Amino acid sequence: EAPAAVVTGAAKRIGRAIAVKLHQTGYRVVIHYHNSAEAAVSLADELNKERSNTAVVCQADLTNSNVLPASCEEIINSCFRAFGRCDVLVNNASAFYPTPLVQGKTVETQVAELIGTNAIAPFLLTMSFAQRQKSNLSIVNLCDAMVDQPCMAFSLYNMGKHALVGLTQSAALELAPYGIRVNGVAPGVSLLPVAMGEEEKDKWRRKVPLGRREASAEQIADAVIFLVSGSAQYITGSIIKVDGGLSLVHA
Amino acid sequence: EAPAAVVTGAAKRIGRAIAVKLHQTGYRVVIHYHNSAEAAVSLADELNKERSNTAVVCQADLTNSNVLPASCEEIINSCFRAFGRCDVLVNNASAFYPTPLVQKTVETQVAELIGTNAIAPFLLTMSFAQRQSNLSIVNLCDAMVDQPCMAFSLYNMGKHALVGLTQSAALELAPYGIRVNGVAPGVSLLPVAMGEEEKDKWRRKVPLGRREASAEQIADAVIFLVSGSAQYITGSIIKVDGGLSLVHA
Amino acid sequence: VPRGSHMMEAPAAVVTGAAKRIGRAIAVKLHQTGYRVVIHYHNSAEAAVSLADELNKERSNTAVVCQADLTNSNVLPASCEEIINSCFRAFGRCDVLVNNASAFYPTPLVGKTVETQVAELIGTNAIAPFLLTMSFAQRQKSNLSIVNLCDAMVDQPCMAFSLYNMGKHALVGLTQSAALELAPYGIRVNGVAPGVSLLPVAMGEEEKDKWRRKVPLGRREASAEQIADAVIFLVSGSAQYITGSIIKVDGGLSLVHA
Amino acid sequence: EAPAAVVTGAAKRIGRAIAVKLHQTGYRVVIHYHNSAEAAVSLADELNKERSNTAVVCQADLTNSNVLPASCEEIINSCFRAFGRCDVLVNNASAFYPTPLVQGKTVETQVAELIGTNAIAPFLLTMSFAQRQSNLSIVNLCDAMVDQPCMAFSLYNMGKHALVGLTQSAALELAPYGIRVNGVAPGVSLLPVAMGEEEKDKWRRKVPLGRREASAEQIADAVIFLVSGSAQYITGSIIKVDGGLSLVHA
Ligand SMILES: NC(=O)C1=CN([C@@H]2O[C@H](COP(=O)(O)OP(=O)(O)OC[C@H]3O[C@@H](n4cnc5c(N)ncnc54)[C@H](OP(=O)(O)O)[C@@H]3O)[C@@H](O)[C@H]2O)C=CC1
Ligand SMILES: NC(=O)C1=CN([C@@H]2O[C@H](COP(=O)(O)OP(=O)(O)OC[C@H]3O[C@@H](n4cnc5c(N)ncnc54)[C@H](OP(=O)(O)O)[C@@H]3O)[C@@H](O)[C@H]2O)C=CC1
Ligand SMILES: NC(=O)C1=CN([C@@H]2O[C@H](COP(=O)(O)OP(=O)(O)OC[C@H]3O[C@@H](n4cnc5c(N)ncnc54)[C@H](OP(=O)(O)O)[C@@H]3O)[C@@H](O)[C@H]2O)C=CC1
Ligand SMILES: NC(=O)C1=CN([C@@H]2O[C@H](COP(=O)(O)OP(=O)(O)OC[C@H]3O[C@@H](n4cnc5c(N)ncnc54)[C@H](OP(=O)(O)O)[C@@H]3O)[C@@H](O)[C@H]2O)C=CC1
Ligand SMILES: N=C(N)Nc1nc2c(Cl)cc(Cl)cc2[nH]1
Ligand SMILES: N=C(N)Nc1nc2c(Cl)cc(Cl)cc2[nH]1
Ligand SMILES: N=C(N)Nc1nc2c(Cl)cc(Cl)cc2[nH]1
Ligand SMILES: N=C(N)Nc1nc2c(Cl)cc(Cl)cc2[nH]1
Repeated sequence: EAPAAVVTGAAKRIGRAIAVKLHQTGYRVVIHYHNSAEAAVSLADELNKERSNTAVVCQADLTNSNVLPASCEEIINSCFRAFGRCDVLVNNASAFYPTPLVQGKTVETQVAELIGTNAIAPFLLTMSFAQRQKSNLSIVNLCDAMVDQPCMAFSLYNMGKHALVGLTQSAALELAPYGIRVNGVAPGVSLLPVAMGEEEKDKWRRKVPLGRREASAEQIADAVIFLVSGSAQYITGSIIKVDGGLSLVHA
Repeated sequence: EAPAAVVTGAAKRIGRAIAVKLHQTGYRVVIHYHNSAEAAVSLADELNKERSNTAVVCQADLTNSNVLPASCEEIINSCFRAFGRCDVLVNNASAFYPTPLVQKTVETQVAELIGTNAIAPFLLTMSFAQRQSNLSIVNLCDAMVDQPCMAFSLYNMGKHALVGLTQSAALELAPYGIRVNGVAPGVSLLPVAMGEEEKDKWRRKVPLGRREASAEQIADAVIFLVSGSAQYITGSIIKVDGGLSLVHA
Repeated sequence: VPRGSHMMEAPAAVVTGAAKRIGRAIAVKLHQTGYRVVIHYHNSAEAAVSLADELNKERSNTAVVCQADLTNSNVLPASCEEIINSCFRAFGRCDVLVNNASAFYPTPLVGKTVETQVAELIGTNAIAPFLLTMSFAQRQKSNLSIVNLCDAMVDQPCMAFSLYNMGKHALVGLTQSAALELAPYGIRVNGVAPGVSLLPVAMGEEEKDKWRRKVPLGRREASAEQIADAVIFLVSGSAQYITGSIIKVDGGLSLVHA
Repeated sequence: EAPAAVVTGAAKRIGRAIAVKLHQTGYRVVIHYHNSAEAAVSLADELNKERSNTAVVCQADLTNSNVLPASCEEIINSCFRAFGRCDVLVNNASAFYPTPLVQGKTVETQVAELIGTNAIAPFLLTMSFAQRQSNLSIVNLCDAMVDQPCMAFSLYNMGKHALVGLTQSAALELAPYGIRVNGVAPGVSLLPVAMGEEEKDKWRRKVPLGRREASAEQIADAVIFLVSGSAQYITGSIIKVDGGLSLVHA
């Protein structure tokens, strides 16, 4: 019978690409979403049309709060309720916006969203995933190849992504005895923000050595699929950059 | 007039040594503390005896919460209230304990470890910057975060976040002339609760002298980074670890 | 290129140090994937010829051997050009270069002269990869890539292995520099960094176990095939946006403190 | 009596600033040079005018060859010959020029010069320094930008990455002997002599902290810290002195 995966923030963009590629590889999938209900259900419908009873949706806010542990436990529970097992967790959901140090969401909200989605929710999901297995089990964290050459005024986002690197390493060490591998995929520029104009998109594209273009969502998903596959059975604690050389380019 | 520094978690151990060395170099100091009231006041007394009106205390919990931004603003404000300026911030305060992935409530663990090690440094950095010469921030990092202790996920997340803050803030505050750097101890003062046998197991791992760093040795690197000898240094993290991070399993 | 290269039908790869162990496993997996291969070797002539024979028995004239010493010297550039040349001679193209050959032995700071130590360790681990990379790039006449065999433990090195560690760090530098410079030609350059994989056959099991016990994921060394799996990924169509990346394949070893 | 230091490539630029600051701190100095004989002697004269018998020059080519071990042993010997001790080694000398992968110096020469000066000579000097053995330490001049390299500088980058490996390996191995090994990694400091004003300004404008290059003295200040009593627990560390340059994305 088929293994099952949870993908967070899977309604659109890179998370959808990961969900689709896992499903095409033979996984049953939980499509987690927050606000994108119509898109999430649309995706689940397409996947169920291909193979009945292979996709469910699960709504949760991954903002930090005193109930975030319960929400994370519930996402994992939803995989077990639907499919009776949970083999793979992909921590994809992410808030991304500037938080200038020097001078509209309050700073409290900023911290809760950016640190919650990028770091604390992955940690709590990792706890819940592990405790339900306390076979090819693994976790893949969506990192960021540019966190050592950060965008100006993105402190909280960068803190969150650096914390995610720390989680990837700490959890790899601690979960290795349970046979759970923990790895990361670090895009450079992939799908550009919906709000961004084409001229600004091209500015980013022209910086990439390998082809002067952003990664497709499928290219990111290809790295995730490698890491969950049997071809990566000895790999844990690794972060694979998928950035077209962007992080090698000086100012 | 004498420049002023805020040191978090400065009542004891490494934070105390930093406060003392900054004071000896000529700074007026805010000694932040959480629970160690007696030690904080005794330190302020000791420093004030050397030079009148050069040390104060400020109590605050740096656990993450919706009131933490206000608390951090008040820590910076305490420096301005006492000394009229704030030239240096040292983010030293830190919770440190294991948080196993397979298990205080988890939300308390998150609040304490990510609050003290990352979120409070960010909020303090924001408050410090909003006010603003030789201005700089020094973050107390950890040389061993890429080879972490088993079951310290939250602590390690907080310290990695602190590296990210050091880099992002260095970039963003450079236009204002505020340098932002880190000092990364390996093993320095070992936990008060740790038996000597276990302490010795750690000491034996250190290539340079088979001993932990004194608090003074960590403070020496902080002093360098705040000094005129480090005027072009920003976004750097200086390991002070006796080669410990070089030693394989 | 002499007629009968079948250059239109299949890609070709050079694997250095490919007679045994990890290099052999890489050559075998590339061959199994559909590549023709050059098996480079230095002293392991019987093993290299035997391997190429077995591959040719599977699919005729899909493997050749090329002997070269990769020690640094004033003839090393010519030796490296000849290795790349041998791929073009045999197969009419060279799509992949795997820099696997490596000398590995202690060189304490406090029988071989120091100059031999430098020549062997820096030659095999760094200079020969550089010269092979140059020859590979210049000869380009499409999924082209280079994979460099790095070392996951180069930031926590074995005691008294300074020259080896210097060589492996230089190889990281080459991976990054070549990724940037060759990207406009569509050549990707990546690395695979084992931790502990196949240990010396001669090493006592009791010593092997000292290393195995350090590995979080399964308390075992990687197989050569597990290392080769990462090389296969990097050369594949599933890695077409990946350049300048080094994939650790170490079972968590590099995460373990002293 | 005064400790002694060897500074490689000390006749000009950053190595000169390092030698001066060491001398000002009370060290006797060996000013190594290769081509810059007049400058080396000029510096030695200035330092000896300040304190008699505290500075000597030593000529050596640090290009890789089968006699490079002997040359490095001789540089260390020169310090013992002059001063009777050698407490500090600063590996500063460095070749720096492009070596494109795709097409008057042969590739053999390019390898020998770039890998020799930046990596192999530091290793051999480290070996000789250790073998010939207060507060002993080695400082390696690294490069803050080696993970975001200039186009077509592969051999230089290989050399500087090897130098990081040496710094780490030698710190581990020499720690039981009380020898610390550290590095200082400039970003942009003194710009190339050949570079015109427009190009120099292009590079200056990239640096977040002050939109200027490091002075040689700023680089020297970090070397001084690393050899000082204020760094006695520091080994295997590389201090970036780059004004934030390495933090700036494309
Ligand atoms: N795109 C790129 O170029 C790059 C991406 N990455 C990383 O790759 C991953 C995927 O990137 P991308 O597809 O662009 O991501 P998006 O910005 O599209 O975000 C993915 C999803 O995150 C979910 N999310 C946001 N906030 C919350 C919240 N508070 N609670 C729960 N879910 C939330 C949203 O779900 P919903 O819509 O249902 O509300 C959103 O659709 C992210 O981790 C990202 O940081 C890294 C570098 C570059
Ligand atoms: N000691 C070592 O070997 C190492 C230390 N470091 C780093 O160096 C720094 C100093 O280390 P060390 O002196 O051992 O630190 P301690 O563990 O002694 O903690 C320093 C102070 O942090 C304060 N603190 C703890 N929790 C809170 C909280 N919730 N709110 C506010 N303040 C709080 C405490 O103040 P109070 O007592 O007043 O309650 C405590 O005295 C830390 O950042 C640490 O992570 C890094 C690696 C190794
Ligand atoms: N095995 C492990 O645990 C680890 C391996 N690695 C790396 O992975 C790669 C493969 O490892 P492994 O299979 O153990 O390597 P080996 O030690 O088996 O060496 C591979 C081959 O290198 C060739 N070689 C050595 N010296 C020279 C020379 N002077 N000129 C030409 N070729 C030479 C030899 O060819 P011949 O026999 O024909 O003379 C040898 O078979 C290496 O790059 C290694 O550093 C990294 C970390 C750990
Ligand atoms: N300047 C900068 O912006 C940066 C410098 N650095 C590093 O800092 C250090 C100092 O930089 P800088 O002052 O610019 O260095 P230079 O480029 O000025 O070189 C210093 C000295 O190296 C010596 N040298 C060169 N080739 C050889 C050789 N074959 N044998 C012996 N000595 C040789 C020369 O001695 P002579 O003149 O006597 O022949 C030269 O004066 C170097 O390691 C450099 O890589 C790193 C990043 C940036
Ligand atoms: N959640 C996200 N959209 N994260 C994210 N999106 C990113 C983009 Cl469009 C570019 C870079 Cl350089 C980093 C990015 N991180
Ligand atoms: N707040 C603290 N005491 N932090 C801290 N303390 C530490 C100790 Cl005694 C050892 C290591 Cl390796 C890391 C440490 N981090
Ligand atoms: N050429 C080699 N055999 N390289 C090599 N072999 C290695 C082994 Cl057997 C263990 C570790 Cl830690 C590193 C190694 N590097
Ligand atoms: N020997 C040298 N001059 N080395 C050297 N010089 C350098 C300069 Cl003027 C800039 C950068 Cl980014 C790196 C450099 N490395």
